[PDB]
Amino acid sequence: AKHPVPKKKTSKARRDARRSHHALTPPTLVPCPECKAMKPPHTVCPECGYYAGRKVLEV
Amino acid sequence: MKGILGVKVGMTRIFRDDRAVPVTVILAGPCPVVQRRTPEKDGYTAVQLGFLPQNPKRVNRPLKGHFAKAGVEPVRILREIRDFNPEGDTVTVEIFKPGERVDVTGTSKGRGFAGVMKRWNFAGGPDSHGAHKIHRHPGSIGNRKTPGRVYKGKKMAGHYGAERVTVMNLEVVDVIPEENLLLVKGAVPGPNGGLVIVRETKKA
Amino acid sequence: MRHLKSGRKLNRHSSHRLALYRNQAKSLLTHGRITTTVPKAKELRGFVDHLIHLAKRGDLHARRLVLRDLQDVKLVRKLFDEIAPRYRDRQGGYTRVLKLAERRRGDGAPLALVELVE
Amino acid sequence: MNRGALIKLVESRYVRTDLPEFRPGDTVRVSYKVKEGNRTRIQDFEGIVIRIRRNGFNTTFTVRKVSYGVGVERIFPLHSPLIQKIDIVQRGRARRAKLYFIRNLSDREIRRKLRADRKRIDQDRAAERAA
Amino acid sequence: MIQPQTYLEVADNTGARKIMCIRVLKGSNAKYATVGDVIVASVKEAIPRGAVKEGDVVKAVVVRTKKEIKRPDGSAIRFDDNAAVIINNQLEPRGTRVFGPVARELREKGFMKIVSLAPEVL
RNA sequence: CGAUGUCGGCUCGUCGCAUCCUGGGGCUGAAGAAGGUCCCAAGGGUUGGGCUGUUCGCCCAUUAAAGCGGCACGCGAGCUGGGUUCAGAACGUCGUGAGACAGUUCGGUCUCUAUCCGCCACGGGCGCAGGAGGCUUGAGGGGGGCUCUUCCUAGUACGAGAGGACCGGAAGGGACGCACCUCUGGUUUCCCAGCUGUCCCUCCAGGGGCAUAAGCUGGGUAGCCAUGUGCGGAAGGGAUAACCGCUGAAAGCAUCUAAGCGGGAAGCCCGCCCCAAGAUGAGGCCUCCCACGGCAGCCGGUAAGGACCCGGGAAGACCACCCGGUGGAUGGGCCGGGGGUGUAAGCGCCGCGAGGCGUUGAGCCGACCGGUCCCAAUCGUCCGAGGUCU
RNA sequence: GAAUGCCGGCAUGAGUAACGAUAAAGAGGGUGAGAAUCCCUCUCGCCGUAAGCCCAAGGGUUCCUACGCAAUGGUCGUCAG
RNA sequence: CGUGAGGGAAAGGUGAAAAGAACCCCGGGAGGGGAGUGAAAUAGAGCCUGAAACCGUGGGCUUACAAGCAGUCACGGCCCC
Ligand SMILES: [Mg+2]
Ligand SMILES: [Mg+2]
Ligand SMILES: [Mg+2]
Ligand SMILES: [Mg+2]
Ligand SMILES: [Mg+2]
Ligand SMILES: [Mg+2]
Ligand SMILES: [Mg+2]
Ligand SMILES: [Mg+2]
Ligand SMILES: [Mg+2]
Ligand SMILES: [Mg+2]
Ligand SMILES: [Mg+2]
Ligand SMILES: [Mg+2]
Ligand SMILES: [Mg+2]
Ligand SMILES: [Mg+2]
Ligand SMILES: [Mg+2]
Ligand SMILES: [Mg+2]
Ligand SMILES: [Mg+2]
Ligand SMILES: [Mg+2]
Ligand SMILES: [Mg+2]
Ligand SMILES: [Mg+2]
Ligand SMILES: [Mg+2]
Ligand SMILES: [Mg+2]
Ligand SMILES: [Mg+2]
Ligand SMILES: [Mg+2]
Ligand SMILES: [Mg+2]
Ligand SMILES: [Mg+2]
Ligand SMILES: [Mg+2]
Ligand SMILES: [Mg+2]
Ligand SMILES: [Mg+2]
Ligand SMILES: [Mg+2]
Ligand SMILES: [Mg+2]
Ligand SMILES: [Mg+2]
Ligand SMILES: [Mg+2]
Ligand SMILES: [Mg+2]
Ligand SMILES: [Mg+2]
Ligand SMILES: [Mg+2]
Ligand SMILES: [Mg+2]
Ligand SMILES: [Mg+2]
Ligand SMILES: [Mg+2]
Ligand SMILES: [Mg+2]
Ligand SMILES: [Mg+2]
Ligand SMILES: [Mg+2]
Ligand SMILES: [Mg+2]
Ligand SMILES: [Mg+2]
Ligand SMILES: [Mg+2]
Ligand SMILES: [Mg+2]
Ligand SMILES: [Mg+2]
Ligand SMILES: [Mg+2]
Ligand SMILES: [Mg+2]
Ligand SMILES: [Mg+2]
Ligand SMILES: [Mg+2]
Ligand SMILES: [Mg+2]
Ligand SMILES: [Mg+2]
Ligand SMILES: [Mg+2]
Ligand SMILES: [Mg+2]
Ligand SMILES: [Mg+2]
Ligand SMILES: [Mg+2]
Ligand SMILES: [Mg+2]
Ligand SMILES: [Mg+2]
Ligand SMILES: [Mg+2]
Ligand SMILES: [Mg+2]
Ligand SMILES: [Mg+2]
Ligand SMILES: [Mg+2]
Ligand SMILES: [Mg+2]
Ligand SMILES: [Mg+2]
Ligand SMILES: [Mg+2]
Ligand SMILES: [Mg+2]
Ligand SMILES: [Mg+2]
Ligand SMILES: [Mg+2]
Ligand SMILES: [Mg+2]
Ligand SMILES: [Mg+2]
Ligand SMILES: [Mg+2]
Ligand SMILES: [Mg+2]
Ligand SMILES: [Mg+2]
Ligand SMILES: [Mg+2]
Ligand SMILES: [Mg+2]
Ligand SMILES: [Mg+2]
Ligand SMILES: [Mg+2]
Ligand SMILES: [Mg+2]
Ligand SMILES: [Mg+2]
Ligand SMILES: [Mg+2]
Ligand SMILES: [Mg+2]
Ligand SMILES: [Mg+2]
Ligand SMILES: [Mg+2]
Ligand SMILES: [Mg+2]
Ligand SMILES: [Mg+2]
Ligand SMILES: [Mg+2]
Ligand SMILES: [Mg+2]
Ligand SMILES: [Mg+2]
Ligand SMILES: [Mg+2]
Ligand SMILES: [Mg+2]
Ligand SMILES: [Mg+2]
Ligand SMILES: [Mg+2]
Ligand SMILES: [Mg+2]
Ligand SMILES: [Mg+2]
Ligand SMILES: [Mg+2]
Ligand SMILES: [Mg+2]
Ligand SMILES: [Mg+2]
Ligand SMILES: [Mg+2]
Ligand SMILES: [Mg+2]
Ligand SMILES: [Mg+2]
Ligand SMILES: [Mg+2]
Ligand SMILES: [Mg+2]
Ligand SMILES: [Mg+2]
Ligand SMILES: [Mg+2]
Ligand SMILES: [Mg+2]
Ligand SMILES: [Mg+2]
Ligand SMILES: [Mg+2]
Ligand SMILES: [Mg+2]
Ligand SMILES: [Mg+2]
Ligand SMILES: [Mg+2]
Ligand SMILES: [Mg+2]
Ligand SMILES: [Mg+2]
Ligand SMILES: [Mg+2]
Ligand SMILES: [Mg+2]
Ligand SMILES: [Mg+2]
Ligand SMILES: [Mg+2]
Ligand SMILES: [Mg+2]
Ligand SMILES: [Mg+2]
Ligand SMILES: [Mg+2]
Ligand SMILES: [Mg+2]
Ligand SMILES: [Mg+2]
Ligand SMILES: [Mg+2]
Ligand SMILES: [Mg+2]
Ligand SMILES: [Mg+2]
Ligand SMILES: [Mg+2]
Ligand SMILES: [Mg+2]
Ligand SMILES: [Mg+2]
Ligand SMILES: [Mg+2]
Ligand SMILES: [Mg+2]
Ligand SMILES: [Mg+2]
Ligand SMILES: [Mg+2]
Ligand SMILES: [Mg+2]
Ligand SMILES: [Mg+2]
Ligand SMILES: [Mg+2]
Ligand SMILES: [Mg+2]
Ligand SMILES: [Mg+2]
Ligand SMILES: [Mg+2]
Ligand SMILES: [Mg+2]
Ligand SMILES: [Mg+2]
Ligand SMILES: [Mg+2]
Ligand SMILES: [Mg+2]
Ligand SMILES: [Mg+2]
Ligand SMILES: [Mg+2]
Ligand SMILES: [Mg+2]
Ligand SMILES: [Mg+2]
Ligand SMILES: [Mg+2]
Ligand SMILES: [Mg+2]
Ligand SMILES: [Mg+2]
Ligand SMILES: [Mg+2]
Ligand SMILES: [Mg+2]
Ligand SMILES: [Mg+2]
Ligand SMILES: [Mg+2]
Ligand SMILES: [Mg+2]
Ligand SMILES: [Mg+2]
Ligand SMILES: [Mg+2]
Ligand SMILES: [Mg+2]
Ligand SMILES: [Mg+2]
Ligand SMILES: [Mg+2]
Ligand SMILES: [Mg+2]
Ligand SMILES: [Mg+2]
Ligand SMILES: [Mg+2]
Ligand SMILES: [Mg+2]
Ligand SMILES: [Mg+2]
Ligand SMILES: [Mg+2]
Ligand SMILES: [Mg+2]
Ligand SMILES: [Mg+2]
Ligand SMILES: [Mg+2]
Ligand SMILES: [Mg+2]
Ligand SMILES: [Mg+2]
Ligand SMILES: [Mg+2]
Ligand SMILES: [Mg+2]
Ligand SMILES: [Mg+2]
Ligand SMILES: [Mg+2]
Ligand SMILES: [Mg+2]
Ligand SMILES: [Mg+2]
Ligand SMILES: [Mg+2]
Ligand SMILES: [Mg+2]
Ligand SMILES: [Mg+2]
Ligand SMILES: [Mg+2]
Ligand SMILES: [Mg+2]
Ligand SMILES: [Mg+2]
Ligand SMILES: [Mg+2]
Ligand SMILES: [Mg+2]
Ligand SMILES: [Mg+2]
Ligand SMILES: [Mg+2]
Ligand SMILES: [Mg+2]
Ligand SMILES: [Mg+2]
Ligand SMILES: [Mg+2]
Ligand SMILES: [Mg+2]
Ligand SMILES: [Mg+2]
Ligand SMILES: [Mg+2]
Ligand SMILES: [Mg+2]
Ligand SMILES: [Mg+2]
Ligand SMILES: [Mg+2]
Ligand SMILES: [Mg+2]
Ligand SMILES: [Mg+2]
Ligand SMILES: [Mg+2]
Ligand SMILES: [Mg+2]
Ligand SMILES: [Mg+2]
Ligand SMILES: [Mg+2]
Ligand SMILES: [Mg+2]
Ligand SMILES: [Mg+2]
Ligand SMILES: [Mg+2]
Ligand SMILES: [Mg+2]
Ligand SMILES: [Mg+2]
Ligand SMILES: [Mg+2]
Ligand SMILES: [Mg+2]
Ligand SMILES: [Mg+2]
Ligand SMILES: [Mg+2]
Ligand SMILES: [Mg+2]
Ligand SMILES: [Mg+2]
Ligand SMILES: [Mg+2]
Ligand SMILES: [Mg+2]
Ligand SMILES: [Mg+2]
Ligand SMILES: [Mg+2]
Ligand SMILES: [Mg+2]
Ligand SMILES: [Mg+2]
Ligand SMILES: [Mg+2]
Ligand SMILES: [Mg+2]
Ligand SMILES: [Mg+2]
Ligand SMILES: [Mg+2]
Ligand SMILES: [Mg+2]
Ligand SMILES: [Mg+2]
Ligand SMILES: [Mg+2]
Ligand SMILES: [Mg+2]
Ligand SMILES: [Mg+2]
Ligand SMILES: [Mg+2]
Ligand SMILES: [Mg+2]
Ligand SMILES: [Zn+2]
Repeated sequence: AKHPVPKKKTSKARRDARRSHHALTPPTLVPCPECKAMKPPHTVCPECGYYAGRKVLEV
Repeated sequence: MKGILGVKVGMTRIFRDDRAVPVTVILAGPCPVVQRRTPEKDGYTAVQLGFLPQNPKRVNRPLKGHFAKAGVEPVRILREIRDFNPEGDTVTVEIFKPGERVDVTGTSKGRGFAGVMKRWNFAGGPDSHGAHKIHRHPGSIGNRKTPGRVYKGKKMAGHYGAERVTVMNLEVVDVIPEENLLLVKGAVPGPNGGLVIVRETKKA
Repeated sequence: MRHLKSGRKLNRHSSHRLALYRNQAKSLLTHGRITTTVPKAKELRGFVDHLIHLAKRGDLHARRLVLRDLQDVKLVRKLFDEIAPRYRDRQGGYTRVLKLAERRRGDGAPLALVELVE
Repeated sequence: MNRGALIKLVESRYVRTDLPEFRPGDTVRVSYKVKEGNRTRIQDFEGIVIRIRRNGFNTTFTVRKVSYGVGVERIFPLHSPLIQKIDIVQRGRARRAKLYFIRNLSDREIRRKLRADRKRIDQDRAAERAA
Repeated sequence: MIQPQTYLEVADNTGARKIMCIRVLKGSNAKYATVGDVIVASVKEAIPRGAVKEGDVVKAVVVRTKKEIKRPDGSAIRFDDNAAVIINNQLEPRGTRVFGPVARELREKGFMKIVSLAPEVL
């Protein structure tokens, strides 16, 4: 190869447009049926240690 | 222009007049007609066929209304056969007889992101004699200042397969109505379990 | 293409992947419950179930088979005498994976617990 | 649906049950229907089966023999309608399923490596006692 | 699967022992000869005072291949060597005898003399 | 000249036509067959090898043919680096000499990261005046387009004879393309077995690690594959090219033409296959929801639906797509079958022993075809119409 | 306003290449505001004419212990030259 | 920096006075929010003034059928005085 290089500085506009896909999507959360805390679905509740309506974990 | 929906079940060979003949087995029927397309109504002639029974619990309301209008049970797949208008309200493998030639359409196996050698049978490069990290590369893609661009349709690497392919003039070797089975000689696109369409061939 | 191929690679060559599964099995069978990454934990289930199932058969042959992976006679003694009998009427499913809510800090890795079923 | 059973079902019309059981290492005589001019005839191919390739209806086997100074191998579909009959002429005991290695052996070495399978020979003789 | 550079045993008594294919005579660009196909070859080894000698450019028909040949009945056949019989432009054998078995495909391709002279047709 | 890397090859093409072949013609010193010469024609095709850095060319074996040119003598941020064209060395030659020639000879550093356009693939957004779930029309694109042999017609027409047809009809090939994995043939990183050395568990027996990122060896399922299998080029219709006519004046004859009408190419349009309504000219059909509160606009809770999350998938870089989520067979286990391996361990018997025999086609056993709620897809959340104007 | 000017500051490339041998990891326990990365235990792998031990150069407190984690450490750090 | 001869930087400013922010609050700390000092605290020690490039938050106008040395001339729309 022969060391490709940018021909022009990227403008503020074009730089920021490339980033139009970069915003984070918020974590998806549901209430824990036991202790009402918000937590990711399909995970063991970190607040009370319940899953599937029973205690799984010391928390 | 008869046609039917089916699933590709697998391959074997049978023996016919002391010849081994390779076959693809297809489970084709039975297909209920759930809508007819007419010139006055739709501007063309075709029959919408249904196939594989579906759990009603998985069928939403607009689709359900569509089925009900036909007086038809919920089905997994809807597909049209162009220029076909069966007399019955149900299409089966019986529309085909052994010796007939058929066209088969399916979704080809997906190779995902494919190289220039797998996709287009490019020759790649040498594997010795100094060849430097280009063993599977396309080589040149152009000229120089004239035209200073690359042609549309240039053969390059990219996704290959999982696309509609039709194989034509396949011989119907056997049909086994009690099992809704079609035997077609040779190879049919896609994986076992794949959805296919079998149509009367357009070659004479 | 990976068409109909079974088994994870876990970015380990053949003998490391093997040693990984053996080691996790030892740890699972010892403590009855461990925390690992979700993909490792999913893969552990089948490997350990087979060993437990073999312990249920109980014969000399099974013991030597199991020993090939577990190596620890006392552990295998525990497998055969204590663990296997609680599964005598249970046909498969000797292990269970449940996903943990919080990721590992250093590398963001999602974790799971793997445990022997009651 | 059960795709395997459908295939087994299509295959069922062509499956054969009249051919004798044999293993790699056995010596076998295959009476094979053949077309020439202007007629068809039966031609015997006798040799060591060096391979049995199993896929149910689609299993095939390979028989090797020396013909006028030249090694010949034939591959037969185990369920071919062109096989009139198969005769077991000798039971050999191999210690592996594929006998490719005998391609490189003298006749003397082969005779050493595949000695008569006395267990299965006796079995043949115990049967073949007809009522 | 015979191609240019391939050596073949000669299964006749012309005096040639080994020949090297230099062309498969099957159209403008056939890649491979199989049984029943004709080749042009150079004679690479020959016994003294034979009908053909080393250096001669001859024609031959392939009668045996190490690559198995498939038949419509679903069977296949394969030999231990690649062998040819040297012929003239009438597809007639230039020798009086042919050695070893030959493939039955020869018959259908019109090499009757050779097929009948053979000790076995498989 | 604050650099536009120069031969040849390889790879990848694409274009021109002054056409090498295949298709269509006229003339012939065209009997036939085969040619010659010119006209139309660029759709497709245009082999492998020896020599030499070679381009070219000569030669060998074929072929329907082995076309010629353009694209920075196409293509080194694609590869090579044999030629040539830095430094070494030598020969011939020239020069008193240092050195010189392109004359020859051997050798001699070819730069991981692509910003923009372009190109191949794939998404995200918004639009297509209500919001939705499906099924579609095809404007417009792309792909493909080759060709040979034998046989019948008929050893006929033609010809003294050698030789040998048109037209029409069969069959079989080569190369190329798309798909496929039943067969044939590969691979199959741990599916099975055998083996050496060493260390270890536990002394024997039986095993484990390591010898590669498989220690070596013999095998090998699914998958992915070609060497293997199916299928394709068309047919057919339309309009034409050169060319051949019909009728026919101007010009009492003649003239394919000035009016009008036939015939006529592998070429052009369609037909086949694939994409395709961002076709903003945003198309069509079937079905679903509804006239909801407060203030062509705003906030709010909904509907039909959708997304999120999870189990996955011959789908796949992520994304997308497709299936499934306890109303459940989606993956994992387990069970049956297939499949591979090829007769486990233990015990008994024969042998001084290495071993052998029996139990035993045993044991082990990925993916393939199924069964089974044993394990896991718990529980949920958030979006989302109220339909502008003539 | 330009001198491939000088000094300094800050952009672009870009959340991109890379994070320095493919000897390799896994779990449990502890500590702590915080742990893939620190300590302990078990399992696994790698070196073993060394990747172990001793001496001479050279380096110059890097040694030991306690207390620390802003920076240094290619990540992290409760650890550490 | 260089074996060495030798080369050779950058770096000034709270306020009149330290009155240099007790104490409380979140935080492991850093940092901040109150209280408090001061004529002044965007004079708070990373301290006079505090330009420009460059980065961000909020608002007005505007933008997803469009061809561009980015401006200019005209008209119309919307917002503001
Ligand atoms: Mg390069
Ligand atoms: Mg380069
Ligand atoms: Mg580059
Ligand atoms: Mg390089
Ligand atoms: Mg670079
Ligand atoms: Mg540049
Ligand atoms: Mg800007
Ligand atoms: Mg901005
Ligand atoms: Mg950009
Ligand atoms: Mg708590
Ligand atoms: Mg049949
Ligand atoms: Mg389909
Ligand atoms: Mg794929
Ligand atoms: Mg490639
Ligand atoms: Mg390829
Ligand atoms: Mg391809
Ligand atoms: Mg190549
Ligand atoms: Mg090469
Ligand atoms: Mg290659
Ligand atoms: Mg190189
Ligand atoms: Mg290389
Ligand atoms: Mg390239
Ligand atoms: Mg260039
Ligand atoms: Mg241009
Ligand atoms: Mg795709
Ligand atoms: Mg399939
Ligand atoms: Mg791969
Ligand atoms: Mg699966
Ligand atoms: Mg996998
Ligand atoms: Mg594995
Ligand atoms: Mg995975
Ligand atoms: Mg791996
Ligand atoms: Mg990794
Ligand atoms: Mg590996
Ligand atoms: Mg290892
Ligand atoms: Mg290893
Ligand atoms: Mg398993
Ligand atoms: Mg879970
Ligand atoms: Mg999570
Ligand atoms: Mg951490
Ligand atoms: Mg099957
Ligand atoms: Mg059935
Ligand atoms: Mg015979
Ligand atoms: Mg023999
Ligand atoms: Mg018979
Ligand atoms: Mg011979
Ligand atoms: Mg000579
Ligand atoms: Mg210049
Ligand atoms: Mg410059
Ligand atoms: Mg310049
Ligand atoms: Mg330059
Ligand atoms: Mg330049
Ligand atoms: Mg060209
Ligand atoms: Mg012309
Ligand atoms: Mg022509
Ligand atoms: Mg012509
Ligand atoms: Mg003529
Ligand atoms: Mg003549
Ligand atoms: Mg002519
Ligand atoms: Mg002309
Ligand atoms: Mg052309
Ligand atoms: Mg062209
Ligand atoms: Mg051309
Ligand atoms: Mg050539
Ligand atoms: Mg040579
Ligand atoms: Mg050459
Ligand atoms: Mg040359
Ligand atoms: Mg040479
Ligand atoms: Mg020359
Ligand atoms: Mg010459
Ligand atoms: Mg010829
Ligand atoms: Mg000609
Ligand atoms: Mg040129
Ligand atoms: Mg020139
Ligand atoms: Mg020139
Ligand atoms: Mg050039
Ligand atoms: Mg050139
Ligand atoms: Mg070039
Ligand atoms: Mg280069
Ligand atoms: Mg070059
Ligand atoms: Mg270039
Ligand atoms: Mg360049
Ligand atoms: Mg380039
Ligand atoms: Mg360039
Ligand atoms: Mg080169
Ligand atoms: Mg050179
Ligand atoms: Mg040279
Ligand atoms: Mg030269
Ligand atoms: Mg030179
Ligand atoms: Mg040179
Ligand atoms: Mg020069
Ligand atoms: Mg030099
Ligand atoms: Mg010299
Ligand atoms: Mg001299
Ligand atoms: Mg001179
Ligand atoms: Mg001179
Ligand atoms: Mg002189
Ligand atoms: Mg002199
Ligand atoms: Mg000079
Ligand atoms: Mg010189
Ligand atoms: Mg010289
Ligand atoms: Mg050298
Ligand atoms: Mg030189
Ligand atoms: Mg290079
Ligand atoms: Mg560089
Ligand atoms: Mg980069
Ligand atoms: Mg770019
Ligand atoms: Mg540009
Ligand atoms: Mg889109
Ligand atoms: Mg989108
Ligand atoms: Mg169109
Ligand atoms: Mg368009
Ligand atoms: Mg005749
Ligand atoms: Mg006559
Ligand atoms: Mg004809
Ligand atoms: Mg053909
Ligand atoms: Mg298979
Ligand atoms: Mg296979
Ligand atoms: Mg097979
Ligand atoms: Mg095979
Ligand atoms: Mg194993
Ligand atoms: Mg060992
Ligand atoms: Mg010990
Ligand atoms: Mg010992
Ligand atoms: Mg031992
Ligand atoms: Mg070890
Ligand atoms: Mg190793
Ligand atoms: Mg091993
Ligand atoms: Mg093999
Ligand atoms: Mg192997
Ligand atoms: Mg396989
Ligand atoms: Mg092939
Ligand atoms: Mg064909
Ligand atoms: Mg006339
Ligand atoms: Mg006239
Ligand atoms: Mg006219
Ligand atoms: Mg006409
Ligand atoms: Mg006309
Ligand atoms: Mg006419
Ligand atoms: Mg016409
Ligand atoms: Mg054609
Ligand atoms: Mg479509
Ligand atoms: Mg639309
Ligand atoms: Mg559409
Ligand atoms: Mg338009
Ligand atoms: Mg629409
Ligand atoms: Mg329409
Ligand atoms: Mg809903
Ligand atoms: Mg996935
Ligand atoms: Mg869908
Ligand atoms: Mg769903
Ligand atoms: Mg749910
Ligand atoms: Mg539920
Ligand atoms: Mg399931
Ligand atoms: Mg299952
Ligand atoms: Mg199973
Ligand atoms: Mg089985
Ligand atoms: Mg079996
Ligand atoms: Mg035994
Ligand atoms: Mg035993
Ligand atoms: Mg004894
Ligand atoms: Mg005995
Ligand atoms: Mg099984
Ligand atoms: Mg059930
Ligand atoms: Mg359950
Ligand atoms: Mg919930
Ligand atoms: Mg100036
Ligand atoms: Mg500059
Ligand atoms: Mg500069
Ligand atoms: Mg510059
Ligand atoms: Mg400057
Ligand atoms: Mg300046
Ligand atoms: Mg400067
Ligand atoms: Mg600067
Ligand atoms: Mg900027
Ligand atoms: Mg920057
Ligand atoms: Mg990224
Ligand atoms: Mg980039
Ligand atoms: Mg990247
Ligand atoms: Mg990276
Ligand atoms: Mg590296
Ligand atoms: Mg590293
Ligand atoms: Mg690792
Ligand atoms: Mg820990
Ligand atoms: Mg802990
Ligand atoms: Mg840590
Ligand atoms: Mg930490
Ligand atoms: Mg430690
Ligand atoms: Mg070691
Ligand atoms: Mg040692
Ligand atoms: Mg000292
Ligand atoms: Mg120092
Ligand atoms: Mg000390
Ligand atoms: Mg110290
Ligand atoms: Mg220390
Ligand atoms: Mg400490
Ligand atoms: Mg620190
Ligand atoms: Mg730190
Ligand atoms: Mg810190
Ligand atoms: Mg401090
Ligand atoms: Mg640091
Ligand atoms: Mg750090
Ligand atoms: Mg570092
Ligand atoms: Mg601390
Ligand atoms: Mg340190
Ligand atoms: Mg110095
Ligand atoms: Mg110094
Ligand atoms: Mg100096
Ligand atoms: Mg002051
Ligand atoms: Mg002061
Ligand atoms: Mg003052
Ligand atoms: Mg605190
Ligand atoms: Mg606190
Ligand atoms: Mg503070
Ligand atoms: Mg604060
Ligand atoms: Mg404060
Ligand atoms: Mg105050
Ligand atoms: Mg004042
Ligand atoms: Mg003031
Ligand atoms: Mg101020
Ligand atoms: Mg101030
Ligand atoms: Mg002052
Ligand atoms: Mg200031
Ligand atoms: Mg400031
Ligand atoms: Mg703003
Ligand atoms: Mg437009
Ligand atoms: Mg607009
Ligand atoms: Mg303007
Ligand atoms: Mg105006
Ligand atoms: Zn909870």
